[PDB]
Amino acid sequence: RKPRTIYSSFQLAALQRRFQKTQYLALPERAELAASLGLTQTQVKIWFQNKRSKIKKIMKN
DNA sequence: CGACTAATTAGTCG
DNA sequence: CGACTAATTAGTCG
Repeated sequence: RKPRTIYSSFQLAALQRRFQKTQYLALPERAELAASLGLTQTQVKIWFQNKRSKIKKIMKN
């Protein structure tokens, strides 16, 4: 397996700020966001999956 | 095709 | 240890 990414406080703040406004990203958005943070689109896509899952599990807790 | 999901697996750190 | 969460799996979706 791929080693676990360690997000810097800057990348996490940015992802969290974006998620407040955009829960699902369009492809061009995902590309722009990932490039802005020095990440791959896969790392961004997986962060959004996991963040959506965090919210859903709270909803069903 | 490649988005999504729930479930799972496994690393981080208070 | 345990909440958290990054990465993987095995499906669905029109």
